[PDB]
Amino acid sequence: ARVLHMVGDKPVFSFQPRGHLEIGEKLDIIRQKRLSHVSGHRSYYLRGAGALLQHGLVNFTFNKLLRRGFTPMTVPDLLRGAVFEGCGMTPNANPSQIYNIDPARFKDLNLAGTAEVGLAGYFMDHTVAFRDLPVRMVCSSTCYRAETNTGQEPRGLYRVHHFTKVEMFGVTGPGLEQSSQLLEEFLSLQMEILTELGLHFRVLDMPTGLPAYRKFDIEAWMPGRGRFGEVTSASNCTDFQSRRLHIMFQTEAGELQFAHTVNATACAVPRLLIALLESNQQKDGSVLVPPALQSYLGTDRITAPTHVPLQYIGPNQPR
Amino acid sequence: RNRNLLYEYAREGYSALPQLDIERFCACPEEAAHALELRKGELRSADLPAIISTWQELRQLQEQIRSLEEEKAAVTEAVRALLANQDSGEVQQDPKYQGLRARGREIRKELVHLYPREAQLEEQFYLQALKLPNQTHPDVPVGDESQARVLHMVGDKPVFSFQPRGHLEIGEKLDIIRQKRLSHVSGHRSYYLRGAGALLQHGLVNFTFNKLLRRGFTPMTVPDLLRGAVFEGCGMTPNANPSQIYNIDPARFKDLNLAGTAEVGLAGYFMDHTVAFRDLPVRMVCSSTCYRAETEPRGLYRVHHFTKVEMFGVTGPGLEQSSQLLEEFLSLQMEILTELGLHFRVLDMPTQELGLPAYRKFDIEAWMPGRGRFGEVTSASNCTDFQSRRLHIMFQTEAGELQFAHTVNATACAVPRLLIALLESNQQKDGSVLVPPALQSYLGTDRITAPTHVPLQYIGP
RNA sequence: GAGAAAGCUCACAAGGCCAUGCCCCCAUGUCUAACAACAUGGCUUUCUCACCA
Ligand SMILES: Nc1ncnc2c1ncn2[C@@H]1O[C@H](COS(=O)(=O)NC(=O)[C@@H](N)CO)[C@@H](O)[C@H]1O
Ligand SMILES: Nc1ncnc2c1ncn2[C@@H]1O[C@H](COS(=O)(=O)NC(=O)[C@@H](N)CO)[C@@H](O)[C@H]1O
Repeated sequence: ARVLHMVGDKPVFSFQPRGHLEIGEKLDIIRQKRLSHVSGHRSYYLRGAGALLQHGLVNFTFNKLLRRGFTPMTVPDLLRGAVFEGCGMTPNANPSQIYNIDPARFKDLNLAGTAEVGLAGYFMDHTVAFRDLPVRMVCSSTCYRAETNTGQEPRGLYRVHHFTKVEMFGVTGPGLEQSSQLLEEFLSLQMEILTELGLHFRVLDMPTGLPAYRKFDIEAWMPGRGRFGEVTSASNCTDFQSRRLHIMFQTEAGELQFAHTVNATACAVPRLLIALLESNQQKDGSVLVPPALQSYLGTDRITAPTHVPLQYIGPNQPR
Repeated sequence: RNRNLLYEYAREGYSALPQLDIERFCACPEEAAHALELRKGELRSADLPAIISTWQELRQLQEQIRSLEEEKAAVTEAVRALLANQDSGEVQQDPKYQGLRARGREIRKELVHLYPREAQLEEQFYLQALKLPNQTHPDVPVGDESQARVLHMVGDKPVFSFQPRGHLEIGEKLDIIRQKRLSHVSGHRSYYLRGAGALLQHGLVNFTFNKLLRRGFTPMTVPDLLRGAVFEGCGMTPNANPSQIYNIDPARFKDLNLAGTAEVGLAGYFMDHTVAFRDLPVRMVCSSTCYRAETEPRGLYRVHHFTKVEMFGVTGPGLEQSSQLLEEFLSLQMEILTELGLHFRVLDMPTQELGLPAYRKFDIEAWMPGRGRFGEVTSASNCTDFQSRRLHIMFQTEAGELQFAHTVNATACAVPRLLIALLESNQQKDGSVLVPPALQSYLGTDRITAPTHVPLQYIGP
């Protein structure tokens, strides 16, 4: 858990830090009241400034990655079981992070846990020209997690079943150095994005998961939580996604070989929303908008919504 | 086997029981039978008399229950008040006390015995009644899809020197869309977007979002997972043998479904809530992925999953206001398609295909040269009285009264259909695809060229 | 996410994360003339053992 780099300064607030959920409910941007029946449990709805923030962050990250040449891509939502087995996630175990579609209605259909599985499926059983390498593509899709821990901080926005996460996938040449430098570049890009937003963050190194040869976790300081929170995870892999999925790249000589795979997460909307709202939180509850996202939001300073908040007329209310 | 989730919801007590429209047309049976036959929904006029008779019986049983309840409440209040005064053994010995106790016991037994029969009657009547469709606007033509009238057509088919090729072939040539040998990974009818295609999709969604945001629409995001009750309220069939909506495995999770459309999510968000009169009309624009089972042989015409921006708004109580809002939504669709430049014809939907929850529906079909037939890409539906009643969405007036509010839902654009129409319409002999001026800035390139990168080689056995 | 327990949760006084007041769940049912009291279940909280690709 060594800390490779620390950037930014912790904000100083005269008043006590306020939880992101409290600010959202007061601002009404995010509502999480009595949504068990309507949207299941631990779901969330974004409206007003919140929706603009989600779209702004996804578009800003996408534009920044595209300017650097990343090839934009999209992946199918439904994925087969073999693809998940190759990426190292197994749905056979009873507690699984992979939603499983009903077998009777559909055969071997599973929702994409993350966009990395979809991109890996794309490169399955194919040969990439030795000149094309390295190949970096950014895919943006909604990711659904089957299990979110409820033992600690259950009533929080930190962990949610469905979250928008930009994913960057890069195939590299046989040389280990090429993969390592590619991962380094990915880390630099994500660090640059966080610094641009202004969130205080520290990047550490995870010891030794088993599939990933190396890993990098970026944690962003959150005032409401009062502790550091992990916001991004870029993890290298070596001849494992290819050797499991039979992904091979033909070199100039023509010998069949297995290419290395690098997968990183540019950003996640829920954690970023928490950090942005809490870091810029003001005394009256207004949230300052960073200049980088001012153009996307179009509002210099967020204020209480003019529309009156929705009232609950349901039977489950004290009378 | 088969059980509604709305009646189950009301039975458990999660939400107030919905108010049906049977009373509205109960006055004249012939008018309702004729309208229902024209709609030709799952329910038929032949079975309507049974439903009306059961409803009347239910009303009578409820009235009887209310009378017994009033008598029981009166005896309980009188006995309690009398017991408080002169609370001694002599008062207990009084014949009035004994008679009131016996009457209370008899009333309790009668009410408990009657309750199960009434509950069974309510379940059967509401189960059959839910099938009944919404009112049909008089100006809606009656017939099949072909019979649908054409309101008007904007643009003309582009003149082409050579026969335009299919969208799938052009995509494979440019490698934007890859659909070959995808059975093992994503299953059948699965598509991939690469290079210019992905940028085109993002640019279209962002352009639509910005256009709607400037008009004042409030942005909204809806969770993909939704419960079955919301689906039933929307009017779609959540569970059926040929049902097209994906349901997660019951063992892992219960009552979880993938949203058919974004409007379903917005309706769930608005379920069991009220809105201030000043806020009305409220317009919300939501962009989200939609997965449809959909149970052409090849191509992007039928796709299991796709991304479509959906605009859903709750209007005022007056029916005129709902119609006016629908007209404004139609104008917005026309401006978006005129700006893109595609040739699109807006045709009023026929009564047969209107659907269970839609009062008035406008279908906009865009001409596809490669396909050779118009493709429906935009559908607007007036959910004025069905969705609000099913989900209890109401708007409180200044006085404090609650009046049901009409809901209008429409689709701004769909990435698969608009992509196919733009590619086929702007395809050229060299293979380059022209980019419309609106998407030129977002894409940044006036046209598209063969991909620089070497396309993938299939090494699969 | 799994198991289990409880009935309330939000807000205002006041002390250096919680001492006390202020307010103290929504439904379907067993005995009760009926409030309450015990069950089944929902929801809001709290206590446990575990994965975070
Ligand atoms: N339960 C969760 N709910 C919502 N977002 C999550 C969740 N877990 C992780 N994330 C987001 O996803 C990022 C990566 O964590 S991870 O999903 O477990 N690992 C990966 O995604 C890599 N395999 C490629 O992205 C986190 O930093 C956070 O932004
Ligand atoms: N099999 C399909 N695969 C991919 N896209 C489709 C498919 N069928 C229809 N669409 C697109 O989705 C749009 C929605 O049409 S619809 O599902 O029948 N009606 C709705 O979605 C309502 N929510 C309107 O707001 C169509 O106009 C078309 O653009």
